[PDB]
Amino acid sequence: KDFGGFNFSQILPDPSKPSKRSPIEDLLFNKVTL
Amino acid sequence: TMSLGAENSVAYSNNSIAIPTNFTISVTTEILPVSMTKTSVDCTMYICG
Repeated sequence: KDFGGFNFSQILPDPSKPSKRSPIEDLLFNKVTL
Repeated sequence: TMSLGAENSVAYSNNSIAIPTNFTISVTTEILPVSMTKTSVDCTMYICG
């Protein structure tokens, strides 16, 4: 991830967790309770 | 289980660009309904006649 200094780590999916979601998508699923 | 499409990991480098050489003119189509039939039902003949 050499994008010239830009850090899309909060939006790109996280492989070191299950369901393969980004940090922000994780908090979007944990903050909406069915 | 459905495939969501082909996998196309594209060759991002920090100093390489891809530029088109040729083009295609493509005509696609798109269909939109704009109107209904103008039915009209009287109650009195329907319910009673």
